[PDB]
Amino acid sequence: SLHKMSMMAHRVKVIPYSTFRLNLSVTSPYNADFDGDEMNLHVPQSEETRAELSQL
Amino acid sequence: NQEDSMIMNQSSIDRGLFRSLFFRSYMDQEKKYGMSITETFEKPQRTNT
Amino acid sequence: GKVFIGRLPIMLRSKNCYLSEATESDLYKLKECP
Amino acid sequence: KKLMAQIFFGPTYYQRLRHMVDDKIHARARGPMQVLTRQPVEGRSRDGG
Amino acid sequence: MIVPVRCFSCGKVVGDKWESYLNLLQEDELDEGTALSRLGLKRYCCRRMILTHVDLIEKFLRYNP
Amino acid sequence: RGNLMGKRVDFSARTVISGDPNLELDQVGVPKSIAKTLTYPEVVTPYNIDRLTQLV
Amino acid sequence: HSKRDASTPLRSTENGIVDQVLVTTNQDGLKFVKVRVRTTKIPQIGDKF
Amino acid sequence: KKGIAKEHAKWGPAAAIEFEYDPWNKLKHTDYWYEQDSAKEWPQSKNCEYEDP
Amino acid sequence: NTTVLADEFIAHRLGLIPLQSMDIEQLEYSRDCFCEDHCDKCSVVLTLQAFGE
Amino acid sequence: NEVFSRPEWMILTCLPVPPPPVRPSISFNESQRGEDDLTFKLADILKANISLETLE
Amino acid sequence: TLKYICAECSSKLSLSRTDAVRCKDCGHRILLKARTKRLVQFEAR
Amino acid sequence: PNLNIVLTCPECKVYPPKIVERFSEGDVVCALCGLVLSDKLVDTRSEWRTFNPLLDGNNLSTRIGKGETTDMRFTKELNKAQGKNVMDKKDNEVQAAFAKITMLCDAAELPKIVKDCAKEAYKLCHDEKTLKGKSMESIMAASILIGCRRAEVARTFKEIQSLIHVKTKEFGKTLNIMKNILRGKSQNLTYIPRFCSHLGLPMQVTTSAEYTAKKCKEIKEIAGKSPITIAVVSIYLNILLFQIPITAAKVGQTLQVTEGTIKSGYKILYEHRDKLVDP
Ligand SMILES: [Mg+2]
Ligand SMILES: [Zn+2]
Ligand SMILES: [Zn+2]
Ligand SMILES: [Zn+2]
Repeated sequence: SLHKMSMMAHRVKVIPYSTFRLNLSVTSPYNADFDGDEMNLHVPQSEETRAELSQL
Repeated sequence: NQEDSMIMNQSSIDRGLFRSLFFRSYMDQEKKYGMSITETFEKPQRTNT
Repeated sequence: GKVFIGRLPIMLRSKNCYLSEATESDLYKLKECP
Repeated sequence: KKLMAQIFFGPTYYQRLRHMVDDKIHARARGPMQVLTRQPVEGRSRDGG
Repeated sequence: MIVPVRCFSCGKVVGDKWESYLNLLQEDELDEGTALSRLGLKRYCCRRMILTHVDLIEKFLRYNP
Repeated sequence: RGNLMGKRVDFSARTVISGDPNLELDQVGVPKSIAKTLTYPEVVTPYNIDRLTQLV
Repeated sequence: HSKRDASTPLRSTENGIVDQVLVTTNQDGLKFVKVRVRTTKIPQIGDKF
Repeated sequence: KKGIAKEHAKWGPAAAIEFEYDPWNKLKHTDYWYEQDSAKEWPQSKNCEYEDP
Repeated sequence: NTTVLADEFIAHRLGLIPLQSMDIEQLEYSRDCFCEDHCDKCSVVLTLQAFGE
Repeated sequence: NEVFSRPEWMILTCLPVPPPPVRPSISFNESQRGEDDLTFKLADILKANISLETLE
Repeated sequence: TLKYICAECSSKLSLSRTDAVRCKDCGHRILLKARTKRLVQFEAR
Repeated sequence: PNLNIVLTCPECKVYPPKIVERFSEGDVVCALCGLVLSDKLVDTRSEWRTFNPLLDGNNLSTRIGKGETTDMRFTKELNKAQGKNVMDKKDNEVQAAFAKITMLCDAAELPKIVKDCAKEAYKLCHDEKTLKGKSMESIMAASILIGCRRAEVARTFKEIQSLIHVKTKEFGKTLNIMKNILRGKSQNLTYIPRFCSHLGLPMQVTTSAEYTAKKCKEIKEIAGKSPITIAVVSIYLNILLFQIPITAAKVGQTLQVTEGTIKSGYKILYEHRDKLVDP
């Protein structure tokens, strides 16, 4: 995570089995591939940090 | 199967392809201290413990 | 006359190991993968 | 329907590596905290953060 | 470590063939590419299974219980 | 460096990622098993009270 | 007035059958035990080949 | 018990099901990769004989 | 089971053993019988004894 | 700065002893209630002080 | 008491608490634990 | 002051309460209403995961030496400033006891548990009018025998006497008080096998003696004045039941026993040969 596009805010969609799935285009900013890379998720705990995510 | 994913075949998984066994082994041991306090292998109850 | 001085950890299958000369059918007896 | 391209196709030795996903999925909301510093502990095994 | 029942890709039952195959190989001195075709394993998906199986269970059975 | 400038946090998850050509650019697929764990404290208002009653 | 328990639980995410349990004494004649647990891992979505 | 393959490959009564149509490529449903000549490099199907060239 | 195979290993091979199921409509999906999980109206029971002699 | 730093304060005369939380003990298995280093060095200071008090 | 089995002598043992961890017929010091009797259920999936 | 904390659901209050610790959430909850009583639980294994007060008490210690970045005009004075307070502490006689007995039990080829009981058995008595010196051996000679037997390994007095020459008398008086020291603070079977191995015999000859010696003990035959001897005769009883050359003369020096006690002890055996028939 060495630039601001390595942390973007997404919208949850709850799915079965245990991987995070993301669209393919978003993959080049994160600089990820699917050979076992893991990515972290942070949930905002307030009504206002939510809007910080969705809007910035 | 992009970016190094792959599609595997669900039927072949059902028939055994790449199944494996896993064996995790736990050790435990009871210690003596001064022949005064000495751990013990027993099944406890919520009444004495 | 001869004196104990301590113990030498042994490498497996070395000249001084019980297995060094054991035979296959014997390795199974000892439960060692040939 | 026939695919319009033709597929390269035949067997190939594949090995199953050690990194199963179930040993890696990890979540936490409000678990325990370290003692000295009182932040969440580390490590999936102990419900870290 | 023993004789898969059905071929992975294919489903064809193959686990009733190991002894017949070993014996074909051993008493009649066929080669595998012919032993196999005689058991009816025509698709190379099924040929893979028998041709390439490794009968480790024999080595396990040596350990006296 | 290790405790003030950055630290470990609650309300997070980490797992392996996969691709999905069927999620929008901004969605992320979250395993149901994880969504059951992470959590978001919502405030009971007139506009959701029954719906929140259902969840409870 | 008696005892605080020190049992060893299975991992928070594992399961499967106890495979074998053996009981011996360490060098110092202290009883100790080794439990082995067996699981079957079937290939899954995030697994590495 | 009674079940179907769609639920586990064990309840499946069929092994490989062959399937093929139009063995000459008359419908042009596939385009053949080749280096010099397609007709040489792609072997005729068995069925290629039940339809006239 | 004191063989050299694990149970779920053996149990998995038993699942793939193809059983005669010509007259299978005369059975019922085990979630349609009202038995305490299985009865002759919805399932067949086999058994296997083997001993190395 | 004569309110916040006299030079004569670079020479320690009293010593401030941090409370336990700065140096907590690891109460482990009812007798391995191990002690933090800062407790030790403090003991070792306090001894080496206690001695020298006599030796005069 | 509960059944046990020597590791090598392979004889059912049935010792109790505060008995020696030791095999009859060979003072072998390793015992297995004489698998359970209740049935156990697997799926052939 | 009483400085004490107790938890109880102030909205059930019914009990000394029914609460559970949900560790993985860092909570304690009233098992009835599920009100969470207190949170931010602090870990309990990670603490010592990153890592002797029964002996070293409260006067602590720390090994002080020389680092990479120090010349010998500072290093050796750390060896010359550490030496000023070794007599306010009797602890030299505390640690040098342990170090000595550690040097002993370890050189004696003993289980590291006995080492502790002797590291205890010193520390518990550690000064008494009964002790009042008494050569400072006999304790480290008995606190070991204590620490040995108290750790369920019994060794003969001669055996320790081999380790430490205690005049065999300073031992005895020191033992009696010592045992009673703990009684106020509050088993010859062990000899059969250690002997067989000393003769390098298979298990059955040793296996049998446990029956024979117990059976020879169980009915009659007080027999022996320090039953050490009448242990060995069971081997001699049973070795002759087998046919393995351990001729009496070889027995003696190997186990450092009188030969006379053997044959006369074997008198009560060449006549009692009736009831030891297991097979
Ligand atoms: Mg990668
Ligand atoms: Zn096939
Ligand atoms: Zn039924
Ligand atoms: Zn309550």
